[PDB]
Amino acid sequence: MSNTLRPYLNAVRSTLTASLALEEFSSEIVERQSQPEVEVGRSPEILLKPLVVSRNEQEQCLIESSVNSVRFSIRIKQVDEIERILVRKFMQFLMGRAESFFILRRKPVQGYDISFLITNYHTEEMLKHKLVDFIIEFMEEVDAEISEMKLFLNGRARLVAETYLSCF
Amino acid sequence: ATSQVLHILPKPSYEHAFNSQRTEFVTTTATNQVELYEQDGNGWKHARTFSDHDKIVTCVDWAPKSNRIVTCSQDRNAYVYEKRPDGTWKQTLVLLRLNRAATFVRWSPNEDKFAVGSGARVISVCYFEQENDWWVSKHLKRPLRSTILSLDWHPNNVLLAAGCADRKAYVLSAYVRDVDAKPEASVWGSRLPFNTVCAEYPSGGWVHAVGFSPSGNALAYAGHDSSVTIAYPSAPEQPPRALITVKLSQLPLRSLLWANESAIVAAGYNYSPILLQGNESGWAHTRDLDAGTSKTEGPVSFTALRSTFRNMDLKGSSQSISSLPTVHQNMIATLRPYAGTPGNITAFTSSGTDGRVVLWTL
Amino acid sequence: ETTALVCDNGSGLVKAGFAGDDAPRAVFPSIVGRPRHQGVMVGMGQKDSYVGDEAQSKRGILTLKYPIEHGIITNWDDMEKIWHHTFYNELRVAPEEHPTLLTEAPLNPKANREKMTQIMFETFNVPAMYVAIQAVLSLYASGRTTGIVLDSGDGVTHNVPIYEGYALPHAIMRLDLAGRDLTDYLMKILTERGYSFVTTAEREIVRDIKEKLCYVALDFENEMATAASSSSLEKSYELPDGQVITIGNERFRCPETLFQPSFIGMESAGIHETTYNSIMKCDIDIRKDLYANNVMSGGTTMYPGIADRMQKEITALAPSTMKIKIIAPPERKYSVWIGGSILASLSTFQQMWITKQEYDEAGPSIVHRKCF
Amino acid sequence: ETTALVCDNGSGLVKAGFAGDDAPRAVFPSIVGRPRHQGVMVGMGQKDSYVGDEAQSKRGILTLKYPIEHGIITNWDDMEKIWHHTFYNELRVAPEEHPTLLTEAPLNPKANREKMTQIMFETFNVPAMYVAIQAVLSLYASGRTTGIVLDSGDGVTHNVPIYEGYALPHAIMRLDLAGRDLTDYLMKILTERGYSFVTTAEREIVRDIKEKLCYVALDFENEMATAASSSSLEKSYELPDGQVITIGNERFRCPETLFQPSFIGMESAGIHETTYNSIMKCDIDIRKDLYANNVMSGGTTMYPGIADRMQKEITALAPSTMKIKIIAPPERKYSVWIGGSILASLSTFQQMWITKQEYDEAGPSIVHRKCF
Amino acid sequence: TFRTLDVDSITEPVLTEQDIFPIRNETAEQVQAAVSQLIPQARSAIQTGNALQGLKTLLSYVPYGNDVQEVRTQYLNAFVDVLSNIRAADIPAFVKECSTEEIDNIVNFIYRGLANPQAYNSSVLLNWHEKVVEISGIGCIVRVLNSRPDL
Amino acid sequence: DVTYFVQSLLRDRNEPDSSLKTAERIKEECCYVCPDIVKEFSRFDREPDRYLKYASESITGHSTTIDVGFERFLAPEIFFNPEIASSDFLTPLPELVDNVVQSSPIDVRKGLYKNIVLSGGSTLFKNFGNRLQRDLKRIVDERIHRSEMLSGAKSGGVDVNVISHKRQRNAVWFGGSLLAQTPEFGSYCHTKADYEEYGASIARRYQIFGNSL
Ligand SMILES: Nc1ncnc2c1ncn2[C@@H]1O[C@H](COP(=O)(O)OP(=O)(O)O)[C@@H](O)[C@H]1O
Ligand SMILES: Nc1ncnc2c1ncn2[C@@H]1O[C@H](COP(=O)(O)OP(=O)(O)O)[C@@H](O)[C@H]1O
Ligand SMILES: [Mg+2]
Ligand SMILES: [Mg+2]
Repeated sequence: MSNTLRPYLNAVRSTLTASLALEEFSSEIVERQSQPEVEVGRSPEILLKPLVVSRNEQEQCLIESSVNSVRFSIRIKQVDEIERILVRKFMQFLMGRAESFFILRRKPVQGYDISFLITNYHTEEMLKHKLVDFIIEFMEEVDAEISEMKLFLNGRARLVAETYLSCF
Repeated sequence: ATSQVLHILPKPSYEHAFNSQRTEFVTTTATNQVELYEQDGNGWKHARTFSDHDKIVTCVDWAPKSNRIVTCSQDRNAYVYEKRPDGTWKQTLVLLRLNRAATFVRWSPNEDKFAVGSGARVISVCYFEQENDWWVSKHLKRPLRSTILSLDWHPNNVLLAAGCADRKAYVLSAYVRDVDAKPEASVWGSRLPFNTVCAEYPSGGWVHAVGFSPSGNALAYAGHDSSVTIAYPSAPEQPPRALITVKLSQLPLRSLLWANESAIVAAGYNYSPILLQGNESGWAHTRDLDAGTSKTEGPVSFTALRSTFRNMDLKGSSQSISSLPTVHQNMIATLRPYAGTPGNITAFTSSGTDGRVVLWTL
Repeated sequence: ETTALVCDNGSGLVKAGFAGDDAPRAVFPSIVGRPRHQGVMVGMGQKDSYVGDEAQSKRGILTLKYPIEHGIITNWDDMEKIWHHTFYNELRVAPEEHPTLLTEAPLNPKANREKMTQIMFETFNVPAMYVAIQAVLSLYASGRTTGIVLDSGDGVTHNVPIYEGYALPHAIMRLDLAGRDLTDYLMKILTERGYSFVTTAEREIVRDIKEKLCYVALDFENEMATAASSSSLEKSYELPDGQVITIGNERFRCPETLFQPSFIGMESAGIHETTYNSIMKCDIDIRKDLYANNVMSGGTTMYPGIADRMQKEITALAPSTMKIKIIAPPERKYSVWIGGSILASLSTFQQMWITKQEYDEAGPSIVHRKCF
Repeated sequence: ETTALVCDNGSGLVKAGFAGDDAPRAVFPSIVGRPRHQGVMVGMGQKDSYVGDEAQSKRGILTLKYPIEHGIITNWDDMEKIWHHTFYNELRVAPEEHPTLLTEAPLNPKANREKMTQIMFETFNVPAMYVAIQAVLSLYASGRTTGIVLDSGDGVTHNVPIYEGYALPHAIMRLDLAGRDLTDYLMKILTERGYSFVTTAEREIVRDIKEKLCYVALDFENEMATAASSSSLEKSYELPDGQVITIGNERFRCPETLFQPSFIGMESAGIHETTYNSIMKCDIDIRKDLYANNVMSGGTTMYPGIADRMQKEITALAPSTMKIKIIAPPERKYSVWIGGSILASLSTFQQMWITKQEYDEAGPSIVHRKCF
Repeated sequence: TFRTLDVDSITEPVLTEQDIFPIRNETAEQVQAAVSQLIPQARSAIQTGNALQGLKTLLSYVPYGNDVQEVRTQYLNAFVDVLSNIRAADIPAFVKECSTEEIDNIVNFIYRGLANPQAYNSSVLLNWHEKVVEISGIGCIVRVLNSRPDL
Repeated sequence: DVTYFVQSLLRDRNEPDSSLKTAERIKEECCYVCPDIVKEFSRFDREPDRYLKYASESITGHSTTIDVGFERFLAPEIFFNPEIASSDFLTPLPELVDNVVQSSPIDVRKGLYKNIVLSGGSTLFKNFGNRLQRDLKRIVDERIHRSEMLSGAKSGGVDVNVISHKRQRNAVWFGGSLLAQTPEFGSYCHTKADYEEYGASIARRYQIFGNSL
């Protein structure tokens, strides 16, 4: 969790809080319309350069910013394939309820497992000095959950094995 | 310094404007409505709304001399408002002939004409023809390349500083016959036909704002790289004498206002305004006017207790929510003068996404 | 956000109001009184029954009778009439538009709660309702999490010790002595003074007397001894008729029955001792927290000077090491309703309702399935 | 690699930290507790299971179960939960980036070692791990190289004589009487004076009583005779309930169970006779040195005056021609940890790990043929 | 059918990156030679235990461009090695004794080094990033967000 | 919804038992469709043998007969009069079917009217099909005659044949079983390789109702 992820976590925090200087901006190709500019990528003069934060080859933090919208996709550790399946299913459930989260994408960008997307409106109404707090909190708690759920798998396997075998 | 919170708007306000007598002020909100407020003793109260537009209202500016209000919105149309003798206001559409959403509007210091920024590659300048009672727009499309993010007039009433979103600062002559007389020779130039490239200067990001000095012989612009550059022109087709650039360690700046002939106040995503003291030799950040790192046996009311249980239930903390130190809670919109003779300003107002309209008393 | 009716059908009053209100906006006695005279007079549309404040005002010729007896409903038709009055003539809201939140005393008969939910669903066609417990809502209103809540209303007195979150169901002590029994004892002891009160109207009158001319003495034997020099104890009360009453030791003798239930002939410990017994019934660790968190509740506990006597008695009973703190909020009269309103406007609560479809498919046992 | 993890997963207490440090970063009771009530409250963050210090603090409404019994893990689910707690909640370091060091009592079933190694390698994916015996760790901590080690803890008491750099596995004596049995005996013999302790919270309270009051006498008969004139031997303790209890001859009686195991009805030699037999089972030429080096280690050996009495008994048993010396450092409570850290911070120890690449190519049986 | 086959990409040529940032006046051979001259000085300074001076010398000139990929990779490798060969305790003095533009180059290149962790050591880059953000401020990261793509 | 209506009707009459299963069985052996409500009420008032008493035997109430009443014809009428159930819908079923057929392309209206297939377990009410056919036939005759007097010429008209068959209760299952036996059915299924290649959104493009994009 922490006491363990200081430099990576603080680098992500600083980069995210620096990249969240959004602004209301309409569409330069369609009139009377405004769209998240990071997702469309049609006007390159307002798209800041993509930025990547990493701690190890299996952990990355792609930070793509724009004038109004910021997309922030991360990779979390999957040491063994058990954690691979657990991470995939858990993060699918996480993104399946993006309606009540307001900063999630229903489908992550390829080569990743989750992609946040903070449009202007979220910074407009929701005070954003704890969106990053939620970000880092999730980035550590997710590994916590994966470990706990694999423990629960082992426990249930033990219980069912005992229940089956005792009734000879 | 000292600041007083005038009002707490329920919704974000990207703009504000006070009348000449500083009696009532107009402000914009997130939706197509435009809000009016008037004093109620020691506070302010709602006055009326304008629903003439259709899409999000972008900018609003108040003419102090003639007491008129113009409004340019995302719906690619501009409305001009003048109060009737009884007290109500009369709407008036202006055909901007734009192809994309407008972004920023300003009245000339003589209030005869107003220029409109736009994302349709162009800038529209409109005046009034008394012979036809019409507003006609002219497009400035020769040197422009990207979206207009800011506008700034000149005391000579002819030069117009345009802050474009192509990492280049633009100055153009908006002089038009039948409205303005011939202007005097200027350090910026003398021969000033309509739509001439007065000057072009670079930057390290989108030019959020531009501003001429009160003396009218300088330009100050801020990119998105949290750098404010002060330009000192020398002669037409002649590089400036000195291009002073001050680089800060905070979030990018948004709008620039000239405190006096040698002072600039500017605020941005840092939730605070700054001050620049200097001269032709150089400039430097002087002071954080927002107090900096201020970090600012009894019965419990029913509402507080209910809030504690709601936080406990929806949460796992039930603790104070933000307690943010800065007076503002989100990005600031703009800085405009409040009182004082030109070159002598001690009070200036500001608005932000939090809706706070915080007056600043130097 | 999702306003819900909060009806606390207490044994003496029916406090009602919407969820989230600071105080209930509908308080009136739970009385249904029919006329008891021939009424040769014709006209004026004389009704056949009066409920609430109208009954209290016309009590001169009305046979008032409470529809609830020690927390247990005994006059289901009268209680349906009272509920109809509360929904329509006092709150002026359709029952089928907002959910309701009811309360009932612990250890109550199960048929009471079953019939309560059955009536409120079949008859008033309410969307959903919940049956909470008075002590839990009092804990809500006190803004705490632990402590043993002493609740003493008009009907029954009960203690439900609650640690952090968890409530011990084996340490709930319920004592039937309550405000109605105190009023009856006051009626009995006013006879020895000379004044006679018999009928129901005189019962309401003596309840009004006890409302403002009674208190709990900090010490009992010394107070009775000093009542011999009757100087600062007695003070007159103006009876409705006009003749003046003058009560001396009766002022503090009738509330003493709470601490000495043997006065009305009950082989039960007083409230001060049953609180200690309920505390001792719990685990050895949570007792220290329960000692310092004593949440007084109920309308009976509004006697001026009850908290001091209770604290003194509990301090005497308990070991002398740790401190005994008693909590007597100035608004503890409506504490149950305050807690109910606080609980109703909680996001997690909407999943704890009893939806109309669920009741229709489950029968009347869904209240036992879900509420408790 | 900068530092290596190390965890002393003892039966009663668990010690964890980094190699080379001189202070346990994390010590919490090896307790996993589950709630045993309903929770009529709303919210409160209902947590399914509390482990460690949280369980010790909230034992009022929880039932506690020790995963390790007599040095053998019996609840692998709780053991995994405790290891997860150590890794994430208190030390909060990623297991996959730190080699770890574990400790297991001698003569335990091979199933314990194999399962622990497999769990650490697969469920936590540690880079490398090692398993070491308590006696070797005690010798490493004390700085010695020769001397029989008495390691008395919460779960099991064992003796492992070790000559200069060599251990005699055939002279290892293991006794299943330990702190948990002493606590149970104290609970049993506190009943004769009236006080009764039943629930697990009472068991922890009795453990605290043994912590603060129990001590070992010098002569049992003389101490009992002195206690007969019960004047200046009794003490007092304060339960969290606030009640004061008095302790008497059972203050020192229950520590004597170590020297007289017949008190708890088990036929075995005391902790001095077992040491004498363990030394006599060794070669004759090394007894003259093992006598001079008696090492006391573990939490149980913290009783006042235990060392003096043990020295007296060993001197009585052994011939008088050769002196007997017993040593017990004041920090012997964490001697096992100190030795583990010293071993883990050794350059010559770097090639004695068991890497994952080594483990997956040989199966979980590799620990038997490498660790010991 | 006719819904696909977009035509907006050709009728109006959108602004391309060279229209935003100034073009590189230097030639490819010139910058390649300059970097090939600067790198061995940095390696020698690392060898003689003067890594601070080596990093300062290597920081004086910084290459960029879309046609200098290989030489930029060699420069980045040398920079990463030089920075990783610096004692941690001396970082604050180095950071405080720099100009804003030099610190901007440092943070830009360490952040690009963070982008390829399969060949680099991420720990030292993260530690340097933490210290520079702590000392200089957030404006360095702002400049990173508003720097040229080829940098 | 009509089961809830039947339960409410049992509720208002204060029957000894009002369990939902009792309402279901009351439909199972009691309810039938009627031509019109006022005439049926008059017939029920006049005719006294239409007053049945269903034996409940809920759990322990032996011989607690439930006296059924007007529900027997008031319940099925919700289909041909949906105002009773709620205000969320107000168009009677025959009128809604008429709108569905009229919105269809002109050439297939004859085929739509000629063959009408009932399905589901809630269409097993007696005289349901007869009443539906009568109402639809009346409405189509009204429209055709209106056109005729507007123009002044006769026509052959269109017939309506509401069809009920021996597998009304589980027509969906029977059709699925008959369809699955076709060899071409296997090719139409979503193979597991397709799912693992194209992701979990392989079946999201809704196909039967409406055109995608
Ligand atoms: N200020 C007071 N002094 C003395 N007795 C009071 C006072 N207020 C209320 N009571 C008594 O409390 C009773 C009302 O209790 P109540 O709060 O209605 O309990 P419940 O709601 O459970 O019926 C009345 O019978 C009255 O005698
Ligand atoms: N000062 C003390 N006096 C008496 N008993 C103690 C003292 N300290 C610890 N103990 C007992 O020793 C036990 C500690 O066990 P521990 O040595 O941690 O086991 P392990 O060696 O398996 O980790 C506790 O259960 C406690 O009962
Ligand atoms: Mg009550
Ligand atoms: Mg041990």
